[PDB]
Amino acid sequence: GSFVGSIDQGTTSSRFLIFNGEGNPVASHQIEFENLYPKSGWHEQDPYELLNSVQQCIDGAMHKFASLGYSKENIRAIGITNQRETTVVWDSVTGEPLHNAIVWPDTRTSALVRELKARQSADSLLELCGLPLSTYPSSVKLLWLIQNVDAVKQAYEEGRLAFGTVDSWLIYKLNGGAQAERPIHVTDSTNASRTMFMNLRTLQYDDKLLGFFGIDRNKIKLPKIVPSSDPEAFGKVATGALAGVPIAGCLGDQSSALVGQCGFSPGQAKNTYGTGCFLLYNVGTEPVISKYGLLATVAYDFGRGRKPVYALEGSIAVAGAGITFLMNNLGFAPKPSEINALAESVLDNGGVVFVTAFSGLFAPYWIDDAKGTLFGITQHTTKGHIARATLEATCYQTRAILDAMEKDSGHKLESLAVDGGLSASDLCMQTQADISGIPVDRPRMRETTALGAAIAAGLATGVWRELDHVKESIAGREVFYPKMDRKKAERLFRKWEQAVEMSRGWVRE
Amino acid sequence: GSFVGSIDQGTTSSRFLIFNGEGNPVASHQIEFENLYPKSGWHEQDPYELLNSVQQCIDGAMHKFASLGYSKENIRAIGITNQRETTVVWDSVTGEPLHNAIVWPDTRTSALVRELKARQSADSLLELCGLPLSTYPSSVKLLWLIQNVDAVKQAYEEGRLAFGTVDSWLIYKLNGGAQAERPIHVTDSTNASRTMFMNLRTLQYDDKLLGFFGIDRNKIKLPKIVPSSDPEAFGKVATGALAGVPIAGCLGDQSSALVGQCGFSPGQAKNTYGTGCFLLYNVGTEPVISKYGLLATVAYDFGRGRKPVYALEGSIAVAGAGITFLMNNLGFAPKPSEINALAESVLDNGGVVFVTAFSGLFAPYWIDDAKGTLFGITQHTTKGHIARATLEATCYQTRAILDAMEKDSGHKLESLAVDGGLSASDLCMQTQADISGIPVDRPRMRETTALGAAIAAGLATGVWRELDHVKESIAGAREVFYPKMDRKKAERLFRKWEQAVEMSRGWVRE
Repeated sequence: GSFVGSIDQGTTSSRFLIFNGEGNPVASHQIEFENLYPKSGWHEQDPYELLNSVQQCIDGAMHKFASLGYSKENIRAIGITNQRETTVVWDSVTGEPLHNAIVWPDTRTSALVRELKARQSADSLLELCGLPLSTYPSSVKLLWLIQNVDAVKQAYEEGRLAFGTVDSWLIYKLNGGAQAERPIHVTDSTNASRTMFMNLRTLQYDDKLLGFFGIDRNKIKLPKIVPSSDPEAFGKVATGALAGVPIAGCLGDQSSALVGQCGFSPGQAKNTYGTGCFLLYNVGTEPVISKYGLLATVAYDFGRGRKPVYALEGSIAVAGAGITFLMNNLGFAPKPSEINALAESVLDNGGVVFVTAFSGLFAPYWIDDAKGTLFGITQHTTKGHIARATLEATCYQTRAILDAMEKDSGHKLESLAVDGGLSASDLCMQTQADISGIPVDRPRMRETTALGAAIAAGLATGVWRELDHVKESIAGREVFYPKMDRKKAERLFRKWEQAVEMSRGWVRE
Repeated sequence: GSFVGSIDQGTTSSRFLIFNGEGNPVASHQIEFENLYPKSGWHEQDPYELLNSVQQCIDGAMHKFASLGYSKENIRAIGITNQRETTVVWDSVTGEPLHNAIVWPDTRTSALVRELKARQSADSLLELCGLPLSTYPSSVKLLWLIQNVDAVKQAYEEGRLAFGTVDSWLIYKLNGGAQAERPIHVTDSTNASRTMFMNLRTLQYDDKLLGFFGIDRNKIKLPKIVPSSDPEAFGKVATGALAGVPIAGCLGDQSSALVGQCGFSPGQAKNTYGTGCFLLYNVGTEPVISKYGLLATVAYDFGRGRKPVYALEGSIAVAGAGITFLMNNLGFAPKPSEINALAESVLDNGGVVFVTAFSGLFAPYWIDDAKGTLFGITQHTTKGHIARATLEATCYQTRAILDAMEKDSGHKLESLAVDGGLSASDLCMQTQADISGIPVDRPRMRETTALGAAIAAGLATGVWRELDHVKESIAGAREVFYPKMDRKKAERLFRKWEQAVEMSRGWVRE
């Protein structure tokens, strides 16, 4: 086959895309599924809601694939990319879930996180797995379920509990789950580096990480850790429109976006804009443990005599959310297109600085007692100035994270690719280039995340032979270049840093 | 004669009102006049623009007075109240102005005040006149004119330069000016305490004050300082619809407001809401020199048989301006009415605090390197919350100033009366009561400033015999807002305000 498919299983969305050898999607289908919020801070999904949405997107895309004269014979393989950390538990014997998936934003584990941080050896986990303790990793979600949901506890104690991130669950069921010969219970190194069970350097489950959380290896069934690109580890789709088509790629969704942007060299970074931001920074074959609260994770692992590549990761809470705040909360304008117009309406920020720390500031500032704080207001401040400061806020924090990634890794920032929500704003992307002093590359093929999984599967099956082949095949309103004098750029950043400094201490108990 | 007229000459508008014995206006007329802004920071008025606007208001109001069947035969006297500091210079022989009036917000004296602040003896001015050096007092404006307007240079050196605040210019001209027999060149104690020429304790021109600025008393003609209520010192209207009616009252406008609210006892205070705020605090018969940058001024001086009364004054730059900012700059709503509505749409400030320091903060903070700074924003913050915070900002600053006046004077806060612009917001004033822990009196008759000058003229001429007669006559939407909030919540919200203020200083760099 000449085409490659890509399952993109998201937090709010599932979709299937079929790419050609030049990385362009020829057929696609997207479905918004149900998310469940039982309590405040609780976030759950029916595991079958994830699967069935994927399956319908597969069917939907292949009907339009048929309308252009192709069949599953034309697809050489498919890759999977998925929301990370989201924790799924099922019965190893039946393959049926024992509880709804706990989605990555779920906060029901705070108390447990507090307890675990006080435990002995909690100091050592960052160095082992790349991540600190928080509500996010799958380790604490799974531990919570074992201690609070009893169908899970007894499954565990009886040796029939299976754990999986959403990739593992989808691969397991798409291969036929329990009912099938050679059942596939696997996860790729990227997804696996998000749990806190995997030694980041060896890419193997570590007994000291598993021991810290109290999960017994020979009682629970963990997914075998395999490369993100492999022609046989992931099995094949058992039934349906893709019956018999191999799965050959598997990547956590943020890693997939880095791959889709061809960020294959150290110093190459990406930012995905949504309600917030996820930033990843290729740091090469050698892992880096951050000194500024960045996450150390696997960028991609392509097996074939390939040394796995690592990344540093940072996040921003308020990006697109800031635009939503200007539209709905303040009534500046009803659509984001017009917020950008307001920002372009004025020459500069009018001295305005908006520290958008709605829920505090994360890496590298780590300021939890700040709230949204707007500086520089006068009688002559207008909506346009505030709109600019809102866009500038994300670029300032983006630079702050990229700068921290530079000092941690010692690899000079070489490029920044962007995709999703705010990346469409020409003004803010230009501002990012100006502030950071680096070109901002924005592809007009907008399905970068899905493209990453296609590349992984395509490499496993020879659609592309090397990453150099990938970049030039994919290569064949796209790049913003620094145009601001660097003195003005440093001035603007220093008053950002200052606004931040004055924002700390606002929330007193 | 049983009615009393009032000339209210303001910064943008003049007005003439006729009050009855109970303090209600029976006829009124207002005219917006022309203000000139030649340079950035320069504010001028044609002195005849203010005189004729007054004359037109008099004509307009008297026609309405005639519609009710009355004439000047029914008006016992009139009083004047005026924008303060606004400086007028005219020629002593001809009575015509030698330059445009420099109005109080004018900033052309920045340089001159910078040098004067560096002159030795400058440290002594506040203790003598109650004011510090700044762009506002008449002293720096007059000195500037003599040093930069050669027509006034020559008039001074020729001994034919006359100086006057707006009150003295109007009284002078309404009496006949140069041509009249018994020409009147006077100013009341309040307007005179805004000059920096007057010793505040003696209410006499002081040679040390005049000497500091280089003004020679035997070469310029200074207006004779007279009481704010006097049956003869102000003369009479020479011409027109009120020909022959005596002038018997004269008060600086913010002093007039305090009088109109009947703030005659120590601890009684008033706030006048406009684009900003003007607060005066009655401190009794002996002046108080502030330790918090407040101004020591004459509250009112009702002449023979009465000891002059003094006051502490503070100001807030942004009050109604904050509501304008929400409507025009942010598009929250097109009318002030509906900004209140949004603020009432929410239960509280949502954790929001708006340090409305667009031009820094004045008394008691004195922070020049802050700007407008909004705190406590989240995804759940709404226009209503920010509206509340904007109203609350004026209440927090109002309390801050009243707190300073208490510590300066040692007189417990007894009363707070309110008038003008933002005082119409039921929510803003209820909040003021909550934050300050005292009832807030809001009169239904909303021409409080003009009534102050009527009271002075009425007292001078026996329309009212004593100040308790005044209080009794006058006190005879809502009127009074009482504290509803628990004291602890009020202190918590103030300390949050103080915190926000403290975190906004240092924004501007130099």
